[PDB]
Amino acid sequence: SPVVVEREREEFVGFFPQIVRDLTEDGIGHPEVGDAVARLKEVLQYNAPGGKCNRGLTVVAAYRELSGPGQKDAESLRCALAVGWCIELFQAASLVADDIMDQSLTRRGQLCWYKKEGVGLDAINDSFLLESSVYRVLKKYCRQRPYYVHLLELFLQTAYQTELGQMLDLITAPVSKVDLSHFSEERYKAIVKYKTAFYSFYLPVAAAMYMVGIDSKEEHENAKAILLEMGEYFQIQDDYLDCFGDPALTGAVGTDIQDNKCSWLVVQCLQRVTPEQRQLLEDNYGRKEPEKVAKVKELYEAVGMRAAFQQYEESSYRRLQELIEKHSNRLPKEIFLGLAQKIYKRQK
Amino acid sequence: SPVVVEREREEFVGFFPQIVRDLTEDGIGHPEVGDAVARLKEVLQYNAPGGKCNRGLTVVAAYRELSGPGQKDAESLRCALAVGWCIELFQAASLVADDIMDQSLTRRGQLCWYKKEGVGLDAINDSFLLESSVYRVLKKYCRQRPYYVHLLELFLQTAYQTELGQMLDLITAPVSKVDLSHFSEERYKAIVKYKTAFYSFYLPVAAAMYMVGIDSKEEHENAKAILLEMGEYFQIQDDYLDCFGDPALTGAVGTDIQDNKCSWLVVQCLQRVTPEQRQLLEDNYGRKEPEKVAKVKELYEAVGMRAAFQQYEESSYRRLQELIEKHSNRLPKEIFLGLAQKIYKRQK
Ligand SMILES: CC(C)=CCC/C(C)=C/COP(=O)(O)OP(=O)(O)O
Ligand SMILES: CC(C)=CCC/C(C)=C/COP(=O)(O)OP(=O)(O)O
Ligand SMILES: [Mg+2]
Ligand SMILES: [Mg+2]
Ligand SMILES: [Mg+2]
Ligand SMILES: [Mg+2]
Repeated sequence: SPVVVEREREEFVGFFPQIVRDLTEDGIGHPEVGDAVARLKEVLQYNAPGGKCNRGLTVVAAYRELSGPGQKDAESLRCALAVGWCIELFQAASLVADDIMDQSLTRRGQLCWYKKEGVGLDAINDSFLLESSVYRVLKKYCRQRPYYVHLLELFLQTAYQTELGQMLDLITAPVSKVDLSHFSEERYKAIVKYKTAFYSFYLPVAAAMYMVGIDSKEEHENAKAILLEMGEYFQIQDDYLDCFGDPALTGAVGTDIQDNKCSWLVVQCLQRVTPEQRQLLEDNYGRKEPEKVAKVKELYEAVGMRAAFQQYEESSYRRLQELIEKHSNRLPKEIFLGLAQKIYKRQK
Repeated sequence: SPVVVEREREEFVGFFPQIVRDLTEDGIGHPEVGDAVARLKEVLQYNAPGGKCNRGLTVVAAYRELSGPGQKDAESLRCALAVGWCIELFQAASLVADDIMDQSLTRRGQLCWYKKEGVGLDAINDSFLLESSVYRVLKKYCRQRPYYVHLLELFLQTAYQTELGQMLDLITAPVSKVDLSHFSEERYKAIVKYKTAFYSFYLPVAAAMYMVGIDSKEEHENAKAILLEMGEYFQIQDDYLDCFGDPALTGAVGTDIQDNKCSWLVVQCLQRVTPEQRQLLEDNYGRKEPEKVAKVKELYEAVGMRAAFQQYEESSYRRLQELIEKHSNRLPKEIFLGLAQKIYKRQK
């Protein structure tokens, strides 16, 4: 509803300072590290606040839909909110770093933290501290809950899987080296599973699972199986929207075809090309020179990407309903649809 | 003894592959991430093995001296060994990164991992994975031990304190900017407490404490109080040995006075200088030009550093025996001396 979700929404954002407080209030005056804590306060302020905030809100939704009435107390609520910002902090730590390893300039419409003059390679240690902050907030609000160790293990494992996923990206598409050989479907796919799927979709539901007491390996697997599907599709959509989309598109209607980027668009292009294009492409992708980019898009209309999308997005939604059956046995399908309803959207 | 310690010693090093195995054996062939795991294997191999290995061996000693005969089983032993390499992995993650943020070239006589051609800023994500590896090995050998959550919390907290400590360094002495203002005793001191003291001294004993069952906040504080003393002194010694030491000195008898470095030597120099030197210094430190460095050392003989050391090292040892009393109430002073015996050494 255009009422609850935003209500859910304003509560979350209304929580941020509190978290900031948790993190630096005592540190700030500490005669020894006080200088370190202050800076964290700024590190925190610049980078954390800033997305649409979905991933975090997803904990809060699920929890609000999984818990029984015993569990809807306020503290229980606050914890949901806190574990949410925990995912938001984790992601920030990552983004901070993708940017340095990508020599990027802009993020979430502000100049990258590393580029702020005086920062530099030091953002390496600020990302760590951001990463530290997540387990600091967990100790803070859940250290005495039966699910504490599961949560710790869950944040930590997913960190490892996204990194692996980052590795694959790193090794596959260097941003100072074109090479289209490895831009392969399998690769692309495994890149997405690892680098964003787990942290963006599974992690938030899994956390509300452990919070309500569902700690069965086969149920995490049932959830895992369907959220990963979602998350794959989602990244694809994001990929389809960076080129072929525009009308009221999520703020910045920019691009990175220019950036030798492993995108679903490219990958589909590859497999569906004549050595003529396979070279026409092979040469102009990574190209920050307008003529080039423009050409790149031509090739795609030339090959008719957008329709293949519409056949994809379509296959996708079908396959979701199915796995909502085979796998939403003990859990509330209402969880997967509400999240699904805010996902498959499309633009032609 | 020149028998046990090395026996303790060869067991530890003999363990490394095993750990490597734990880390990559299944990952290596994984059809999805196999490429990511392999590289980790190399990341691991290049950076982990390489110091004298003290910090890790310290767990093993303490444990071997804290446990009762019930606990000397092999698995219990192996765990000690595993939590040891866990500290060694943690440190590697750090070193990997100090180097990038320091634009260094050499480490432990091998060229820095970041400088290996093809690596680059990507070592940012390899340090993360190294950092991930620590909690992976903990899950592996201790997930079902009553001390599991304490250990997790202990590794994680100390990570946060060393980072803070790194922050203070970062902000204090930039390696492309001299400024001697903040090279202050308090600062220097707080830098050391945080960036190396906890991880190098407290962490290893504390871990064998939690392993034997000593989880009292006041005993961790009793240990903490005396190990920090040690660790401060130790860093100082390291600092005294980079200039004024040589005879059979720990391999590389190099230097970094040349690197605008917050060292105890400099700090003592500051406080004990006439604006003449306070400028003679103010100008040639950070200097990679031989005449300069040489001058820098002059100034120190000029002010007579080495003796102030000998008065320091001396104050230090006294104050240790004392805190071994006030604070080694319930614990075995034998722990603190054997570690102490391998610490205060000196060279004039
Ligand atoms: C362990 C680490 C750092 C993981 C980073 C994960 C992540 C979300 C990468 C996305 O960035 P990207 O390379 O696709 O670029 P982007 O949105 O900036 O275009
Ligand atoms: C969170 C992080 C990265 C912490 C790093 C901690 C650490 C041991 C720094 C020492 O390096 P140094 O700056 O004194 O240089 P060195 O031995 O290389 O001379
Ligand atoms: Mg990027
Ligand atoms: Mg990237
Ligand atoms: Mg350094
Ligand atoms: Mg440094």
